[PDB]
Amino acid sequence: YFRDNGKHALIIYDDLSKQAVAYRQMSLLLRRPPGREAYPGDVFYLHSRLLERAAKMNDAFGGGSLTALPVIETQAGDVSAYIPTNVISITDGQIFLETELFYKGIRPAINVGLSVSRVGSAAQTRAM
Amino acid sequence: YFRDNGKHALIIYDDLSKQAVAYRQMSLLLRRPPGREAYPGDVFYLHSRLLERAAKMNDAFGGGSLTALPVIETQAGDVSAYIPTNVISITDGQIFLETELFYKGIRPAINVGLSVSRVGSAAQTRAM
Amino acid sequence: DLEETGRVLSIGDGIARVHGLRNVQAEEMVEFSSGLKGMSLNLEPDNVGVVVFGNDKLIKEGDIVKRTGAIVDVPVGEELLGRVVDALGNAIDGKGPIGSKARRRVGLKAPGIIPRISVREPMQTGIKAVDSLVPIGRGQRELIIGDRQTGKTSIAIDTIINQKRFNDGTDEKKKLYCIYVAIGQKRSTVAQLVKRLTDADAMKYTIVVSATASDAAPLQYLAPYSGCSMGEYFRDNGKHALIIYDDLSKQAVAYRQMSLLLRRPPGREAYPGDVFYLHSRLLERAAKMNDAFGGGSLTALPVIETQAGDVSAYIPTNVISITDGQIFLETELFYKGIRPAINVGLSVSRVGSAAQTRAMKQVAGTMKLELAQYREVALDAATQQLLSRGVRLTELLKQGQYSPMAIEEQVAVIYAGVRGYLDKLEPSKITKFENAFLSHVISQHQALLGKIRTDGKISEESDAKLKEIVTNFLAGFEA
Amino acid sequence: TTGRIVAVIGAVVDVQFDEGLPPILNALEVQGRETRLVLEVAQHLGESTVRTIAMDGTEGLVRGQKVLDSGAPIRIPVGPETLGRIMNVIGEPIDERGPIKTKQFAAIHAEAPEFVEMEQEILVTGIKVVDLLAPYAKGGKIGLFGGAGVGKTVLIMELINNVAKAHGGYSVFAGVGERTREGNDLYHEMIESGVINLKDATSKVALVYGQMNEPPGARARVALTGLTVAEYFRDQEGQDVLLFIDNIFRFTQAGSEVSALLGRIPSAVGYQPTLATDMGTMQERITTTKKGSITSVQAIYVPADDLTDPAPATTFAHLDATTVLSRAIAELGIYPAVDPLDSTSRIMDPNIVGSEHYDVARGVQKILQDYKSLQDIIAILGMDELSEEDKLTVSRARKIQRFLSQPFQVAEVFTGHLGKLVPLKETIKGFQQILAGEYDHLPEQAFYMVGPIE
Amino acid sequence: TTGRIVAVIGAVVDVQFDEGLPPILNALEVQGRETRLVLEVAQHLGESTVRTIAMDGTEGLVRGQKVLDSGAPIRIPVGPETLGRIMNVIGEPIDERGPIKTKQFAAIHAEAPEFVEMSVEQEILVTGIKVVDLLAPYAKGGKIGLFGGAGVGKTVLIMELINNVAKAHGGYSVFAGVGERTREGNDLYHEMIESGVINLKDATSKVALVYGQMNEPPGARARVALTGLTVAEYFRDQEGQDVLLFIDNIFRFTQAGSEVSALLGRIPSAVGYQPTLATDMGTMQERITTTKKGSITSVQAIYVPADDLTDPAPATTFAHLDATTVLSRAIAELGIYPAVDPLDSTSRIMDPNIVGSEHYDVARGVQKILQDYKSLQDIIAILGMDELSEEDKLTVSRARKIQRFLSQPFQVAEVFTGHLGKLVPLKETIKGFQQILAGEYDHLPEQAFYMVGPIEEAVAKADKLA
Amino acid sequence: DPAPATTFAHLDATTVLSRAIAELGIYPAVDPLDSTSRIMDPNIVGSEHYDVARGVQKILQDYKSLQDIIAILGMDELSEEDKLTVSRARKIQRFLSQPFQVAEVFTGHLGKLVPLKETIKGFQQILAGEYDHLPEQAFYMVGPIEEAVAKADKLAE
Amino acid sequence: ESTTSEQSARMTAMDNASKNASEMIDKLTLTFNRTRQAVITKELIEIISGAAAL
Ligand SMILES: Nc1ncnc2c1ncn2[C@@H]1O[C@H](COP(=O)(O)OP(=O)(O)O)[C@@H](O)[C@H]1O
Ligand SMILES: Nc1ncnc2c1ncn2[C@@H]1O[C@H](COP(=O)(O)OP(=O)(O)O)[C@@H](O)[C@H]1O
Ligand SMILES: Nc1ncnc2c1ncn2[C@@H]1O[C@H](COP(=O)(O)OP(=O)(O)O)[C@@H](O)[C@H]1O
Ligand code: ALF
Ligand SMILES: [Mg+2]
Ligand SMILES: [Mg+2]
Ligand SMILES: [Mg+2]
Repeated sequence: YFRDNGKHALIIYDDLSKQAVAYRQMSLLLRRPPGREAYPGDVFYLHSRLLERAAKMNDAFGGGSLTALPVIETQAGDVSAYIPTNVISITDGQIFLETELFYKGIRPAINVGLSVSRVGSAAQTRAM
Repeated sequence: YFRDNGKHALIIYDDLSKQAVAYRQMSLLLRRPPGREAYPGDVFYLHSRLLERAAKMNDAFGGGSLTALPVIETQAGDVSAYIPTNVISITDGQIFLETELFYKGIRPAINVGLSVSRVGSAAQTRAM
Repeated sequence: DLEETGRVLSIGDGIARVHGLRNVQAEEMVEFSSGLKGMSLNLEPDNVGVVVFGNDKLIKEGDIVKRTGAIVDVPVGEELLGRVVDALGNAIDGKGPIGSKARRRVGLKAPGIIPRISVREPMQTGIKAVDSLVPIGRGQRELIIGDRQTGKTSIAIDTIINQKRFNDGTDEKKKLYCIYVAIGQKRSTVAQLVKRLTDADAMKYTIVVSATASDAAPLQYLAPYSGCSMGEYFRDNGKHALIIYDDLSKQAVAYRQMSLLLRRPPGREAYPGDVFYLHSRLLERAAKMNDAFGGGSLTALPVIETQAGDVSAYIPTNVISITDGQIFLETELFYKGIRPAINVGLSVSRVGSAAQTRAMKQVAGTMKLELAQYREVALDAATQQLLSRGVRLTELLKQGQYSPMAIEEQVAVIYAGVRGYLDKLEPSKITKFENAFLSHVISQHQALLGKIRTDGKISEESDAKLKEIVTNFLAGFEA
Repeated sequence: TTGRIVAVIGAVVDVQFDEGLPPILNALEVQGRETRLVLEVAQHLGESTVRTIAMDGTEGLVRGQKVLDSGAPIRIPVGPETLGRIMNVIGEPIDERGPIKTKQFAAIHAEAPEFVEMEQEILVTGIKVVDLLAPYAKGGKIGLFGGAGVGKTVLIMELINNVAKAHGGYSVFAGVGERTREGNDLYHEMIESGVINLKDATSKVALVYGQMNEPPGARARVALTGLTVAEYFRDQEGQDVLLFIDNIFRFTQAGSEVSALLGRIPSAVGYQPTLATDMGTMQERITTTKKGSITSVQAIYVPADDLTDPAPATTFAHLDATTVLSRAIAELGIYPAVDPLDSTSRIMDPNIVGSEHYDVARGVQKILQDYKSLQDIIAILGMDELSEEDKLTVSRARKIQRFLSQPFQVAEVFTGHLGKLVPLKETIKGFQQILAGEYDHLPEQAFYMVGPIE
Repeated sequence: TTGRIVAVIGAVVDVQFDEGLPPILNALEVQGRETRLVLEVAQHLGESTVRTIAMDGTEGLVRGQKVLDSGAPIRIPVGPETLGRIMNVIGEPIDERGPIKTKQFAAIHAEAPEFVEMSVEQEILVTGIKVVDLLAPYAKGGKIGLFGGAGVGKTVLIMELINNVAKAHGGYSVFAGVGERTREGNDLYHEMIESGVINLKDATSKVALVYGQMNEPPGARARVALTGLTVAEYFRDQEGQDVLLFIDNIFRFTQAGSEVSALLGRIPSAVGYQPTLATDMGTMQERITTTKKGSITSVQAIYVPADDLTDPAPATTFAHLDATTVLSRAIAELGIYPAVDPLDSTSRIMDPNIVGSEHYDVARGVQKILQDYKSLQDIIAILGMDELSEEDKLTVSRARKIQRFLSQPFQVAEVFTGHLGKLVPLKETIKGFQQILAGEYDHLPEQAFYMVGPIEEAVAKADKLA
Repeated sequence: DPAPATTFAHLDATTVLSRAIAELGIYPAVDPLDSTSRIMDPNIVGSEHYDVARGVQKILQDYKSLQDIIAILGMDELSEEDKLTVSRARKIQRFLSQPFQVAEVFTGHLGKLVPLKETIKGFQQILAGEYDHLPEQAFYMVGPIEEAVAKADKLAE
Repeated sequence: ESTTSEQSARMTAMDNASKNASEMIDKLTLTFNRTRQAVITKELIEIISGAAAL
């Protein structure tokens, strides 16, 4: 609604890991075929169509925008587990948090040598 | 029969690993669908209902008892595997034996830190 | 007629279910109207399940299916020589019909215990490191194993090129007909291989069976059994054939695809429980026949591709447990310039020592011991000497591609090294030394070489002679 | 013929026909929808019903809804009119510039050239690090490796930009799992640099997008659509075409998702049982025929960084070379972020590229792997314990490092600096020198982010 | 009574009978075949149909093809007329020498010997192989299992045992080749004819051969071990005399069972195996046994898939044994042969009241020093022995010498070791390890204890090395 | 595992126990680097409590990251600061153990209950270096810090 | 003489240590990829086995 009317919205999805668990429950109980970790073959598409709705509109369309910050919970640091791999590949970048950094006193616990932003400088002010 | 008649009995189950394996055969052949590690999803209940029957009775029930020493065979020393922890999670303690101690001449080959008794000194004379 | 023909009930997942075919035999070839062939796999009370040897989109529900009356078989004979065929035996090289006059079942059981004898005639690869240290005999099964890009195929191709000396010779018993089965490889690669064989003039005695990466899985699964039956034709008629399966890793992947589509229970790495047997029945058919069965043979060199040098994985170990040894190739050896990249210590020929010429025997023995002692040490003059010989010997085992060497030349070369004529040389100069010496003995000392070749040994005289030649060559050696 | 939908389960639709069933791989058109909805037949279930995979969403479908058999597999527009346009998997324009008026159409499913229907050459990129150390060969498949956000796509863009020369300069870009934001950015850059001309017919690249938010059957088939566009150029007009596939991992995963949806049992590590034949049927079509050739650059995602994972492992059987980008290199400021010590070619040798080129390349790896040794000691013991000799290897090396850096035309929107296209000639030359020392006094800047040695 | 095939899938054939169903385990005969084709009843499906397993290939079978019930399970020739012969899974001669004219026949299926028939006598069987006799000694009439990954040395070890124990053994031997190389069956047969252990002219042969190798379909590999053991039972009992039974390789029985379990309709268990893996194994293994009537000394090679000793097949086999010899690829790659893991080979007979306190104390001391060393290795992995402490330096040097003195050149491996074979007597194996542990050779180089026989040979080799 | 991984989102505080800690005889076997609470915030428990708890976590995480270099390059190869991380972390590990009253049948020790202020103080004093002179075993299985100073005297004979 | 003997020995020692380590990294890396692959495969076979058994 804000995106399409010349305004700017920020959405946080906290979290998508749980949303995929709910979808899996339905898929398995309707007896659709289970894949890796028992997720169905369209769980990638469940997230990809949700996240491609975030966008920056052109002037003809009002200049508005919708920014998304999905949250994924990993297990024991596994960023190559199914649902995480899917949401990492879909997004424009990722902010990786790590428990070892956190208890060492690095808080926020961001691994800046591994975090990604393909947009980068294009979204910064000149002094920053 | 002893337990309920004022007497005391000691039972050894040697071993419960082989019993779980026979239970998994029967169950798969009855076409009950397997759970983890291809064992029936109630492999814990197989052993918990059995081991619960070892008990100490009060005086009104004649004061007899039944003491059990079930045996589980681990693989490559993995004491924290699924079947092994299921049984640990049932008994009032475990005696864990390790091959490296056995060959070092530490026999009985008891790993002290990983072995416990859940009755403790309540089961020892004052002198011990 | 539902006895001799039937109609497709369903198709997808690679199995065609067929109504009718009441008289079909288990394992019979059936024909679809489109022209594709299939094998009757499952006979059930209300259908026949058929494996399709090609693309199943060319099959639709209602399509007519007809018996052939014959258990799956392929054309065989000397007509297949110099040709390139698919897994069913059809020509794919554009040179016309195969003029074959006989056929043979792809699934024939291997020879039993009685018709055999232990291997005893050399299967010469022309590769110094193999012919000396991992000798292969006619009838033997010797696995070629190692990671991608280690030179596995190249060993095979040089072996095939090597046979021209015998095949263009008189002595028919020394001849060796070759079969190269390409399984899951790229088309362009097979085409490049055929051109190479053609330029080396080795195609005239080779059959190429191809089921490449875009061919349907069942053809890739079948190809090895087909080539094997083409090789058996020589084995049983007093002749000798050599078959290369390049490779069985891809054949087991094609088989796992078919099995999973058939819903067979996946095991280790999701392979079906009969994946060992897939290979075992195939390789048992390479054998050496005693004289009462004509004295012929079928030698096999199956190829297995490892992942990061892990020879303890399921398929590798399966195949190691079927063959009579193996030639292990390693990436580290390759990168360092140890080419061919053969790990000597880990490689083995379980039955080939009995089939190595005495001549090679009288020099490979000491090189084996000398490399055995070296392998320990890689100051102190003694261990330091071992080091020296080991470094020179290793240089001698290096060899380029496409120039498989006659055995008497290999001996002449190994001789220089184990007799010490190379010690006072720069490690860097052995190769140049070896080429110059070989052109020399080849030009100026044919007779001596002809001798070693003919006698099959190095006489007391040939040894004294050779001592002189090498000596007088090392003096004038300029490098 | 016209059939009826009998089942809808997400992206799988079962369709029943009274007469004549559409063979496997045929395209069915659903009737009564605002936008075209294609179903690809995957199986014949028996009882006259076909199981299909949808190429777009299936919400709103009703049991009983009519469906026409196109009488063929998915067909798309092929010809020069595809140049400068953006197309989806079923060949429809998605750039909003109206119809794609070609004179022909082509099936996206096609057998590879037969055994009889098929030497080595070299494809000049104008990118010094590649043309020097790991040059591409026309007709081959090149894997492009690199962590997220390192520059793979930017590199794809420069390659499309530089190719506009010798053997022609036509390109097809297939975006498998294309992120919509990026498909907008790639389009705008192609227009900006001129490779796409919205005014005339000089466009040199056709774009085919299989977007992330599309169903699995659309993402699995878009590489084939892209491949079909290219086959026209090679076959009907005798060209040496370039096919960009970004990313091939998502071709594999889309195939693994379709297999799972059809209820097939997964293979090792969760991949489809048909992993190798799926890869095989696509790749084999990428080859040199007498009529010409198709060279392919394929961005490859490596799961968990395990090169033995089945997906990269199967893909590698089809590659002739690689281009390996590196984050550690990008973060220290060098673009393109190529690791000069990890790129190779199934065919880079003096017999092929010629002593000169060869020696220049190989001379650069020794200096680099030599400078790498001295790094510890320089940092720890100080950049002084170095002998006059070793001290020399360092300055030469550091100088070569930056000469490997290059400002890209398509990178102008980022750095604001001009881009440079460097001829093999000017590349080979400049690197041959370094050793010499003609630049020892020359500082490490007339070397960083420059084109020609001069 | 006759039936008709209603279904065929590989080795599994369904057969419908209009009158009299054949009971489970009966052997049925397929009509219209060039060579005898047996179907063993496995199940009653209902509707007068039974499910069976073929003993040979099913290519060429047609639905409706006729089948007769033989009225009993597979029965084979047993007795003195099997000696010197080669039979297959259904008891047919596969040596081209004509019929096997015995007086007796025996079913290949039979109930195991009951608890009351068990014998409890334990006596050592000396092999002359140092590592086996010292650490995990074999018992006469006992069960011996040789575990090993592909190509690590199980067959070579079997052949050395035949050569050190059998050849000069009172009674008869049975060798059952199960799922291995036919050419190894041709090698064995020829070698026994060359030595006279098999005589094609007299009645003096001492071994009966039974084969069903890796060229056979699964039903034949799943039953061929029963054929071999049936021959051995007869000599055990029906003569009461001490037989040697060699099986190479019993894992192939369990592997063949997993190929058909799928065709039989079962839900798979762990690793894709048959759910019945352990009870199938048990019903076969419990017949391979010494009883009060007579003794069987059985030696079974046990393949280990992907080198994983925890795979359900090798793992379930451990309980069926009295002595285990475990071979390791890592050890083989260090050039130590036989490639026996001295800390994973065990014996129920390694008790001081049986082998005496000196054998027992030396074996326990060798194992303690080798485990102590293994434990140091784990902590030296990166920093070598320098950082190590001189006394630990002494555990290392001794353990290294002991590991090499466990190596030994076998008569059947001379081609690979380039060393003549050696047989070391029990008392000398004990003395030599006793001496090393006492420090008597702390001044000899390691290399001297490698590939020799008795300890006097290490000493010599030491001088030679100088 | 799915059961416990799904339970975390329902809690406000978690106490995670570990067999690897139990095995060393450290009871209660609480993993101090995986036990969390919604009220562990300086504005709720105050900055002193908050700062000591984070300093205890930091030293325990730094010790954990060094253990596998100590074991390989030896303690002597460690900096002096790294040596203090080690001795103090190992003392803090033992001070987190405690004799429970319901666990006397298992420890052979009388149970102890330690007031919040005494807990904060004891750990702040160890981190500050006040007890670098006492042996490790003094902080094992006691209640208040005064009890460790007294055990150190006892052990010193 | 001692310093030259000391430094010569330390080099050689860290050299072996450095080679031992790289070998430990290869066994571990390969252990890691094989285990990661087997966990996914194994978990999936348990899912399918339970699914098909209904
Ligand atoms: N002896 C050799 N000397 C030089 N190059 C070699 C040699 N053997 C093989 N190669 C080259 O190594 C590459 C890999 O060889 P190939 O036989 O295809 O390995 P694989 O079949 O194991 O993948 C090929 O380009 C081949 O030409
Ligand atoms: N050659 C380059 N010059 C400057 N910036 C670059 C270059 N390549 C990449 N970048 C920066 O990195 C970002 C991500 O690049 P991209 O090609 O999308 O990475 P990848 O495809 O590897 O994920 C770009 O948007 C830009 O900010
Ligand atoms: N005792 C041994 N001494 C030397 N080499 C041996 C020995 N045992 C095995 N080997 C080597 O291993 C090869 C395979 O051994 P074998 O017993 O046949 O394997 P398997 O365990 O598969 O039965 C032998 O041919 C030989 O080269
Ligand atoms: F050859 Al084997 F077990 F590998 F007998
Ligand atoms: Mg190859
Ligand atoms: Mg990108
Ligand atoms: Mg063997």
